[PDB]
Amino acid sequence: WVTFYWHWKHITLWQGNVSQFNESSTYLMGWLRDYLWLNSSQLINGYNPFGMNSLSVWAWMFLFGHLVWATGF
Amino acid sequence: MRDFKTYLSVAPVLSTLWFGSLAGLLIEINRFFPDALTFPFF
Amino acid sequence: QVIQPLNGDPFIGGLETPVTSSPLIAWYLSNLPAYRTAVNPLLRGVEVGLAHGFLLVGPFVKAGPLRNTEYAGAAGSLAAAGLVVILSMCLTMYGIASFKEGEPSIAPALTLTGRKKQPDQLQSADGWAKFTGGFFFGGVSGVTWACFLMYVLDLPYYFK
Amino acid sequence: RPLWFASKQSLSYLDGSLPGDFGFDPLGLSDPEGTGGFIEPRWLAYGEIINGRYAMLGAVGAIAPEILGKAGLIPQETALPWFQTGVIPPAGTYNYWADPFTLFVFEMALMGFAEHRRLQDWYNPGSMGKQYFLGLEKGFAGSGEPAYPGGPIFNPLGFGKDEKSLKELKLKEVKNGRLAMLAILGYFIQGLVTGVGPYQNLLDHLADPVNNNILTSLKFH
Amino acid sequence: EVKILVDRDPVKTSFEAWAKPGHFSRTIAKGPETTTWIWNLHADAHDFDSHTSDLEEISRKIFSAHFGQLSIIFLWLSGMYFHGARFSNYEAWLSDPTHIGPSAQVVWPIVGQEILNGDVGGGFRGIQITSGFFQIWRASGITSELQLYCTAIGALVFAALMLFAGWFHYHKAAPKLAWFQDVESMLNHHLAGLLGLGSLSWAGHQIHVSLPINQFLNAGVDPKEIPLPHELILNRDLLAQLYPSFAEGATPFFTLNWSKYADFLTFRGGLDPVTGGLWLTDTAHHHLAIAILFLIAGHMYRTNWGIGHGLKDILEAHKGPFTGQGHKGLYEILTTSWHAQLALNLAMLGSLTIVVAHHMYAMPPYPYLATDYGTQLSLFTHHMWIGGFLIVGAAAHAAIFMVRDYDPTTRYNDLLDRVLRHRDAIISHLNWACIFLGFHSFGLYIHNDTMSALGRPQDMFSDTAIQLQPVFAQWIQNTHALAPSATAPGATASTSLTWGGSDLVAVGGKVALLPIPLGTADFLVHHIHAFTIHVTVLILLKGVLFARSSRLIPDKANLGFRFPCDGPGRGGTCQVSAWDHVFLGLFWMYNSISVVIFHFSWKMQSDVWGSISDQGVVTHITGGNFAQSSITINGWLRDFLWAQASQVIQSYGSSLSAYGLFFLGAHFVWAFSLMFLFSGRGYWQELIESIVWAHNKLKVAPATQPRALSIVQGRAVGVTHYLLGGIATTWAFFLARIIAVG
Amino acid sequence: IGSSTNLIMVTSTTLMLFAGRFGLAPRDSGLQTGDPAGFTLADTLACGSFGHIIGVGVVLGLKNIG
Ligand code: CLA
Ligand code: CLA
Ligand code: CLA
Ligand code: CLA
Ligand code: CLA
Ligand SMILES: CC1=C(/C=C/C(C)=C/C=C/C(C)=C/C=C/C=C(C)/C=C/C=C(C)/C=C/C2=C(C)CCCC2(C)C)C(C)(C)CCC1
Ligand code: SF4
Repeated sequence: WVTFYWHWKHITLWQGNVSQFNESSTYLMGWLRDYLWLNSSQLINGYNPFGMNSLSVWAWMFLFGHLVWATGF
Repeated sequence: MRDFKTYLSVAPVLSTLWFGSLAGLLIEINRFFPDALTFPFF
Repeated sequence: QVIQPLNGDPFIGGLETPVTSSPLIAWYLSNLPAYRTAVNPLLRGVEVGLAHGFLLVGPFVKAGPLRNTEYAGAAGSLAAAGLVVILSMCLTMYGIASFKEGEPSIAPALTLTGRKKQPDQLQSADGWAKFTGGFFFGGVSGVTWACFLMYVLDLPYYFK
Repeated sequence: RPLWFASKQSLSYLDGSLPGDFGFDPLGLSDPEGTGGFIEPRWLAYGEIINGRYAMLGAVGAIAPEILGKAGLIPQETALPWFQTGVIPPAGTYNYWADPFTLFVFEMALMGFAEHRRLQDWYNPGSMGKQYFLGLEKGFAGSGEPAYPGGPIFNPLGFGKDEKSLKELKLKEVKNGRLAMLAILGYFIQGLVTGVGPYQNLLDHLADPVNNNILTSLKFH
Repeated sequence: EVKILVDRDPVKTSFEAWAKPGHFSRTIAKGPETTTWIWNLHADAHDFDSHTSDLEEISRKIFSAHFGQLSIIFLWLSGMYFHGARFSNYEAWLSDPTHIGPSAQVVWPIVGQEILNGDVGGGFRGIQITSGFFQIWRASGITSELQLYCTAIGALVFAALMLFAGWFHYHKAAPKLAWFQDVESMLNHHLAGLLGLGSLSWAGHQIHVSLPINQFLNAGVDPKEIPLPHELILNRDLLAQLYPSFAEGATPFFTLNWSKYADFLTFRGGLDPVTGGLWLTDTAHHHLAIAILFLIAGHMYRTNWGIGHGLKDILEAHKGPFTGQGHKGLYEILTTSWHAQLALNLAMLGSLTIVVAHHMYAMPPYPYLATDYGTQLSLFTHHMWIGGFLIVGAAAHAAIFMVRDYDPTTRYNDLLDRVLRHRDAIISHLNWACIFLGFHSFGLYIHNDTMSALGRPQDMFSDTAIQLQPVFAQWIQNTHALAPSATAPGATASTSLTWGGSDLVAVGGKVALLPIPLGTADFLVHHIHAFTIHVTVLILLKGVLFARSSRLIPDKANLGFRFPCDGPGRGGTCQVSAWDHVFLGLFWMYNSISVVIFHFSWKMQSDVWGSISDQGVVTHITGGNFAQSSITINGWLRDFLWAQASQVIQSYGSSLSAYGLFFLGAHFVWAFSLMFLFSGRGYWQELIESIVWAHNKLKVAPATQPRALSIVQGRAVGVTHYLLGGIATTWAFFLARIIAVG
Repeated sequence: IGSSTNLIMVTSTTLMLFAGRFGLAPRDSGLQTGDPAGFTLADTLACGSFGHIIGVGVVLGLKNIG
C-alpha cells in the first residue's frame, strides 16, 4: 500500500498530471484502472508476437513473480 | 401457537424481521431525504 | 485367475500381472544388461552407455538451438556427449554415496523359486565403479558412432 | 365365481364380497398391504360406485338432447352435442340465463354442500344426523356403508329390502355403471377424433358401416 | 410384489420441533454451550444418515426434500415467467431481435441505482438479461405477455402442489422402504413415462404450436396478427396451408407411410439462415425419435409380470477372468446406499451438463441465440461450472459411501475389493500421467514465453514455428464435414457449421457460426485441459480410495469421513480425510473450468464471433489473435485479461457499473478467503480470549462462549469464499465485456 | 388392406407370437389365463409389441431399398 501510494503520486507528479491522482485515488477502481491497468501496458508489451524490446526482461520477471507467488499458495 | 411464537423468537427469524424493518426505514428515509452529505438542520 | 499374488505371497506390496510376470516379459528383462548378474559389470555398462549415448544424439541435434544451421550435426552431438559427462558423473556420485570399500554386494542372493544365487556384483563399490566407467566409454562411443553415421559417413536417413 | 383376467395376487384379497367382483386387478391397486391415502380398497370401491353413478347420468345426458332434436321434441337451439353447450367454449357456447362462470359458482356452492356432507359421512359415519340442517338431517343418518346410505331421502321407494335383492341390485348398478363410464370414455374419444357428436357417429355408422368406422376416421377433423 | 407400500400418519405435523433447534440429533439438541454448536446446527441439518440408522426414515426425508427442491424450482420458474410478462421487453424484442437487447429486470429509483436501467432498446430501460429465456419463449411459440402470465400462475400452482406433496408423502402417507427399493419399476417409469412421454408431449407441442407460429414469425408476419396457437388446432386447414401433409391426418402414421410427413419432420441439419438456430422441424423429429427410443427402452426391466430383465441377474452375468466374481453384489450395494447413487448420478449429471454446454454452443437450438453473444457465453460458462461442481460432489459422496456404507462382511463386491487392493498402482500411474501432462503442456508455454522474451520467435511452438497440429481433431472435423456426402446421405447439411466447408450463417450483420480452425494453440490449450482434468481426477480418486485406510493411518475410517487431522504425528497428518481431498479438488476444478471458459471466450471472440459487412468480409471482435498470442502466458495476460478488462474497469457511470462493482467485490472476497485458507484456529482462539476478557471487564460477555471456527469449517469457509470470488470475478468480467461489445 | 406392409406386419406379429408361445422365447408373477402353457396377456402384449417393432423396421427399410 505504501509503495503503491508513493509510486502513483510520484508518477502523476512527474507527468505534470497530479489531477489524475487527486481525482482517482479516492476510490479503489481508480487504483485498479489508472495505476495497475494503465501503467502496465509497456510492461506486458515487453515481448509480443511482433517482436521484443528492452522491457522484455521486466515482463519475464513479472510473470516469474506471478508464478512463484502462486506456487506458495 | 406458543411453539410458533418461540420459532419466531429464534435468532435468524428475529434478525430477518429486525433487519428488514431497519432496511425499509433506511430506504424510506433515503427516498424522502435523498443525497444527504451534511446535517443542515442546526 | 490371471492376477496372482507376488510369488504366492499376498502380504508383499506387489502383484503378479501379465505385464509383470509374463514369460516373454521376464525373458526380455532378464536378457537386459542390468539384469545379467553373472557378467562383468564393465560389459553391461558399456552396452547401456552405447545404447543411451546413441539415442541421446537425435533430440539434441534435431531440437537444439542450432538445428537449422550448418553446425547442427556437431554441436548438438557435443551436447549429447556433455550429457554423458554429466550422467556418468551422477553415477559416480551414486557409487560413492551408496557402496563402501569394505562391504560386499547388497544384491539379493535368492531367486523366485528360493534357490541360492550368487549376488550381483553391480551393487558394490568396485562393481558400480566399473559399471560407471563402462557407461562413460559406451556413451562417448555411441555419440561418436551416431555422429559418424549421420554426418561423417553420410548414410541416408529420414532425420525425423 | 366367474373371473376375468384374475391374478394370483388379485385373488388374495378379492374374495367376492364386494359387488361386481370378477378378480380383475392386474396392477394390484386394491392390495390391502401398505394401504394409505386414496389407495384404500374401500375408497377405491366407493369411487368406482360414485363414478359409475355419475357416468350413468352423463351418458344419457350427453346424448338425450341430440336424440330429442333429431326427433323434434323440444327446440333444436337447445339440441346440441355435449361439447357445444358451453362446456368447451371454443367448441360452442349457448346463451343461458346466467354467465357460465356464474353457473359454475352456483354449481360449485351447491355441490360443495351436497358433497362435503357426503365426505363427512365417509370420515365420520352417522355424523349428519346430529347437527341441525333444516330438519332434513333425520334422513341423512346413513346405514354404515357410505356407498349405499339408504334412508327416506336416498331410498324413498324402499327398493331391495331383501338381502339377495340388495345384492342383485348392487351388481346391476356396478355393471351398468362400468358400461356407462366406458360409454363416456367413448364419447370423449369420438369427440376428439370425429367431433360431430356421439349420436351423429351412431347415425353415420347405421347409414353405412364400411365408410364410417374407427379405421376410416384416423384422418380426424 | 411391486405394490404401493405406504404407512399412514408416521410423523405428527406440529411446531414443537420448530421451537427446538437441532432436534434431529442428540449431541446438538442438548442446547448450545459454545458458539460452535450454531455452525454444527447448519452442518448436520441435511445429514440424514447421521440422524438415524433406519433407511426408511432417511428415504422418506430424501423424497420430501426432493419435493421441496422441485417446489423451489417451480417457484423460480414462475418468477422468471412473471418477470418476462411484466418488467420486460419481450413483445418489443419479438419484432426486432437483432437490435433489441433482452431485458427482464428493472431496478427501483433509489440511492441513484436507476443508472442500472440501461437503454436496451424497444422503448424499455432495464437490466439486460443473458439467461436466454426470450429465445426459449420464441422457440415455444409465445407471442404475448398473457401467455407468460398464465405460465407463471401455472408454475405457482405447481410449486404449491409440490410443497403439498412433500408434506403429504412424509407427514400423512409415507412410502415404505420396499417402495424405494423397487428400482426396476422406477427405471421403467422414468424411461417411459418421464423422459419418453415428456419428449413425446414436447414433440406434439412443437409440431402443433411451435412450428406454425415460428413459420409465421420467420415469414415476417407481425406477432400480434399471428393466429393463436389453439386456432391452428381447431382449424386443421390453417396448419395444412403451411404443411400439406396435415391434410392427410394420422392415416400415413397408421399405414406406415411416414415419408408423407417429410414437410414438418426433416433431417436437414445445419442452422436456419433466417434465425441462426436449429430447424424446429429437426427438433420435432428429434424429440419424436427420442420419445420412441425411450418408450421402447423403458419396457426392459422386470416387474409384477414375468417378462422383463432383472438388474441383479444382468449384473451377475458379467464376470471375467481378470475381475473374478465380477459385478455380483453391486445390486445390494446400490439399493441400500443413497450415497453411492448420489455419487453415480452426480458424476453422470455433471458430465451431461458439460456435454450440454458444448452442444448448445456448437448447435444453437433457439432462434436468434447464436447472434446473442452474451447468452451463449453465459450459458456455456454457467453449465461448465454446474458440471464441474456436480462432478466434484460425485467423488465427495463416493468418499462418504466408502467411509460409512462400505463393509465387506455383508454386501461384498469383488470389483471394489480388487480396486482397493491395487490402489497404489492406480494413484502412482495417475501421478506420473499428471506430471507428464503438466510438463509437456505448460513447459511448452514457458518455452514459448522464454523464446519470445529472448527474441527467438522461430524456436517457439507456433504456427509459424515448430508446429504441433491436431491431426486427429482436424481429421474428425473433415470427416464430419463430408458426412452428408457418403456416411449420412439422408442429411441435407452437416450436423454443425463448426467442422468446415464454405458455409456461414449470419443474422442481422452478426456472425452466428463459422468453421472453427484448429491449430497449435488449440493443441496446447486442449492438452492443458487434459492435464487439469487428470490432476482433479487424481485428487478426487485418491481421496475416494484412501478414505478408509492407508500406510499412514490404518484406521482412518474410524476417524470419520470429515475430520481435521490425526495430530502432528508421523511428521504431520494434516488434511488426511477425504473431505480435505474434496476441498483441495474444488480449487483444481475451479482452475480447469476457468481455463476452459477462457479458451472458449477468446476462441469464439477471435475466430467465430464478429460482424459481417455488406460486401461480404468478416471482422471478428479481437481480430483473430488467438493463433499467435494464446501460445504464451504473456499473451493471455495482455491480449485476453488486460485487453478485455477495459470493458469492465471503464463501466463506471454507465449501466454496466454493477459489473465493475461486482468485479471489485469478487476480488475482495477472493482475497478475504486467503485469511481462512492460510491461518489456523489456535491464533484466532487466543485473540478471542483477549476480546472475551475485554467484554468480561464491562460485564457484556455472552453465556455462549465465543470459539474460533473449527479446522474443517475454516477450510470450508476459505474454499467457499475463494470459489465465490474467483467465479464472480469471471462472471462480471465476461458479462461486461460481452455486453459492451456484443 | 392386403398390401406388402400388411403382409409384413401380420407375418412378423404372428411369427413373434409363435416364437414366444412354442419356442424358448418368452420370482414376480401371478397373472393367470386359460391357455395351457401359461401364455398370459403380458406375454401376448410383449410378443405383439416386439413383432410390431420388427415389422415397422422391416417395412421402413424395404420401402427405402425398394
Ligand atoms: C373409476 C375408476 C374405477 C375404479 C376406482 C374401480 C375400482 C375397482 N375395480 Mg372396477 N372397473 C372400471 C372402473 C373402475 N373400477 C371399469 C371401467 C371397468 C370395466 C372395464 C371395471 C371392471 C372391474 C372388474 C371386472 C373388476 C373390477 C374390480 C375393481 C376393484 C380393484 C381394482 C382397482 O383397484 O381399481 C382402481 C382403479 C383406478 C384408480 C382407476 C384409474 C386407473 C387409471 C388412471 C386409468 C386411466 C385409463 C383411462 C381410460 C385413460 C385416460 C384417457 C382420458 C384422458 C380420455 C376396485 C373396487 C374388481 C372387483 O373385485 O370389483 C369390486 C374386478 O374384478 N372392476
Ligand atoms: C410415469 C410416472 C412417473 C413420473 C412422471 C415420475 C417422475 C419423477 N419422479 Mg419418479 N417414480 C415413479 C414413477 C414416476 N416418476 C415410480 C412408480 C416410483 C416408485 C418405484 C418412483 C420413484 C421416485 C422417487 C423415490 C423419486 C422420484 C422422483 C421423481 C422426479 C424426478 C425427476 C424430475 O424432477 O424431473 C422434473 C419432472 C417433472 C416436474 C415433470 C412433470 C412430472 C409430474 C409433476 C409428476 C407427476 C408424476 C407422479 C408419479 C404421478 C401422480 C400421482 C398422483 C397420486 C397425483 C420426477 C417428478 C424424485 C423426486 O424428485 O421426488 C420428488 C424422487 O425422489 N421418483
Ligand atoms: C455405470 C452405469 C450406471 C450409470 C451410468 C447410471 C446412471 C444413471 N442412473 Mg443409475 N443405476 C445403475 C447403474 C448406473 N446408473 C444400476 C446398476 C442400478 C440398479 C440399482 C441403477 C439404478 C437407477 C435408478 C432406479 C435410476 C437411476 C438413474 C440414473 C441417472 C440419474 C439421473 C440424475 O442425474 O438425476 C436427474 C433426475 C432424475 C430423473 C432422478 C431422480 C432421483 C432418483 C429417482 C433417485 C435415485 C434413487 C435410488 C432408487 C436409490 C434408492 C435407495 C434405496 C435402496 C433405499 C444416471 C444418469 C435414474 C434415471 O433413470 O433417470 C432417468 C433412476 O431413476 N439409476
Ligand atoms: C445434488 C444434490 C446434492 C445433495 C442432495 C447432497 C447431499 C448432501 N451432501 Mg453433498 N455435495 C454436492 C451435491 C449434493 N450433496 C456437491 C455438488 C458437492 C461439491 C461442492 C458436495 C459436497 C459435499 C461435502 C463437502 C459434504 C457433503 C455432505 C452432504 C450431506 C449434508 C449436507 C449438509 O448438511 O449441508 C447443509 C447446508 C449447508 C452447509 C449450506 C452451506 C452454504 C453453501 C456452501 C453456500 C453456497 C453459496 C451461495 C451460492 C452464495 C450466496 C451468498 C449468500 C450470502 C447467500 C448430504 C448427504 C456433507 C457430509 O455428508 O458430511 C458428513 C459434507 O461434508 N456434500
Ligand atoms: C501456480 C503454481 C502451481 C504450480 C506450478 C504447481 C505445481 C504442481 N502441482 Mg500444485 N497447487 C497449487 C499451485 C501450483 N501447483 C495450488 C494453488 C494448490 C491448492 C489447491 C495446489 C495443490 C496441488 C494438489 C492438490 C496437487 C498439485 C499437484 C501439482 C503437481 C502436478 C503438475 C506436474 O507435476 O507437472 C509438471 C510440473 C509443473 C507444471 C510445475 C512447473 C514446472 C515447469 C513446467 C518447468 C520448470 C523448469 C525446470 C524444472 C528447470 C528448473 C531450473 C533449475 C534452476 C532448478 C505440480 C508439482 C498435483 C500432483 O501432485 O500431481 C503429481 C496434485 O495432486 N497441486
Ligand atoms: C384366442 C386364442 C388364440 C389366438 C390368439 C391370437 C391370434 C391372438 C392375437 C393377438 C394379437 C393380434 C396381438 C397383437 C398385439 C400387438 C401389440 C401389443 C402391438 C403394440 C404396438 C406397438 C408397441 C407399436 C409401437 C410403435 C409405434 C407406436 C410407433 C413408433 C414405432 C413403434 C413400432 C415402436 C389361439 C387360436 C392361438 C388359441 C386359443 C386362444
Ligand atoms: S496444524 Fe491443525 S490440522 Fe495440522 S496437525 Fe496440527 S491440529 Fe491438525
